[PDB]
Amino acid sequence: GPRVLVVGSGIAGLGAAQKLCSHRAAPHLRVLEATASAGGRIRSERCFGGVVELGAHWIHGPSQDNPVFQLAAEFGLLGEKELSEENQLVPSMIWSSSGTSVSLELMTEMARLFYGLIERTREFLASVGEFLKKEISQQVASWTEDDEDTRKRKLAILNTFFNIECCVSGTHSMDLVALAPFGEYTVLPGLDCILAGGYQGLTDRILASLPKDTVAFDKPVKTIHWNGSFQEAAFPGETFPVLVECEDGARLPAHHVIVTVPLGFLKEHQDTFFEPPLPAKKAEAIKKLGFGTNNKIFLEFEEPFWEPDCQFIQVVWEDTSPLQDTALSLQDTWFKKLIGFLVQPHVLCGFIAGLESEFMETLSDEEVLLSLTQVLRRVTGNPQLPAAKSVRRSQWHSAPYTRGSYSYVAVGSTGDDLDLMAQPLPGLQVLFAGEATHRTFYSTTHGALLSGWREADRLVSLWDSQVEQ
Ligand SMILES: Cc1cc2nc3c(=O)[nH]c(=O)nc-3n(C[C@H](O)[C@H](O)[C@H](O)COP(=O)(O)OP(=O)(O)OC[C@H]3O[C@@H](n4cnc5c(N)ncnc54)[C@H](O)[C@@H]3O)c2cc1C
Repeated sequence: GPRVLVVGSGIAGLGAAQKLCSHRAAPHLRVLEATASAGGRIRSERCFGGVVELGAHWIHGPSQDNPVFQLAAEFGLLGEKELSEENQLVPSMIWSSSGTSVSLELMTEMARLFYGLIERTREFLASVGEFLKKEISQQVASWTEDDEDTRKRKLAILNTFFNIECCVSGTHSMDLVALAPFGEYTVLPGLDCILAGGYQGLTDRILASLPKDTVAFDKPVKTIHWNGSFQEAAFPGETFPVLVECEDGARLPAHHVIVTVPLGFLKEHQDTFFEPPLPAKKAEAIKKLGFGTNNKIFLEFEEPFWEPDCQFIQVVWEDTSPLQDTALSLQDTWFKKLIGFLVQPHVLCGFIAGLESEFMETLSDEEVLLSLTQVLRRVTGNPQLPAAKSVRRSQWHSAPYTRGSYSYVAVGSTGDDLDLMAQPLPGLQVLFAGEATHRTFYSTTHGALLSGWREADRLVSLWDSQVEQ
């Protein structure tokens, strides 16, 4: 059969390999993975006696049209609530940096203002951030009754919603997120849920369905040589259009290479990763699209200091405002970008996106644990709060084979750029899959899976056309 090489063993590469290998007239296929394990940005680990997810956490929109929801149900990875029709159809403590609780009514008021504005942006099919700020500023000019203290509290609360949105988009700033394309991203119905035993159970299940020795780990690709006529070392010295050159020196001829490497990797290395250089159209989509950093900081405590019914500890930074912030501006300290902490169902998980998140990665584990212990002592107004016992944090920007968390349609790029990312090279010598190749489900596990299946289907159609001719 034809020789296929899949670069990367995340859910896109695994989905492509599974669909191709399950074909009754299967090709000779190898998956080349840079790291020691499969799953890529789905990365579940044994930590603090439990399971922590360093990458993907939720099935976003766990309903009928979500293929990740469908697989997780087929595989027995979901609990009873997650499987329910009620769930498919669809608890915080808010702390100010002054060590006082924030009014629930005020929080609701600002959430309605902020998310109503988000809903408006999703209908314009410059930046999301600029639109929100212009509308918020207009509303501020109508806050006649409020004393300067109330207006200050309202802007501070709004700043945390902007930081939460930075986590959602995987951007440093909403001012970097293109306005017109924003609404193309599709939200499927359902109350987002976890896979209790680990999201990695999903990719381990797909991986195990592949023929033995399909995936080679610790086998990073250095350069894909395409548009050539390359002899294989053995008889009958057949010519192949592609030669995959591995970092370890391996010379692998192939008829088709499915590239599923992250956009951050392509941004750093597209100039050396492809020989000849990618066509300009594709090179420019790689450059123009966004690829931001979002990290998780897990903190273990000997005893919980939060209420047992508490699921998220939201932080509001006093005297902060989104109206002062610009696309490339930084917060006063890296930790002011942190939105708060999800209580693991005694573990907390802090979320932080952007340049402050990349800066966090440069700090030692010790600095992060100590700094966040002081932040927690500050925001809960408790100087005797015991320090966290342990820390485990993701470092997505630093990861040489990822270089960030996920794609977004940045100012300067459109949904057409996600289509350019998916466009194959001539003769289907090189195909592209991955979350940054899906126009409406980019930045998700389901987008990545669907893109893998799309490339498997494109190849099967070519092979079927060779038989007919
Ligand atoms: C912090 C974080 C939170 C997220 N939260 C969610 C969430 O809750 N829900 C959700 O649906 N999505 C979420 N996502 C997004 C989701 O994880 C991804 O969109 C999806 O997993 C990407 O799959 P992929 O196959 O496209 O890429 P990857 O999973 O990154 O797979 C690409 C593979 O390519 C390999 N590789 C790279 N370079 C080379 C090379 N030169 N040679 C060989 N192999 C190479 C990598 O090691 C990797 O295994 C999150 C991601 C992160 C990081």
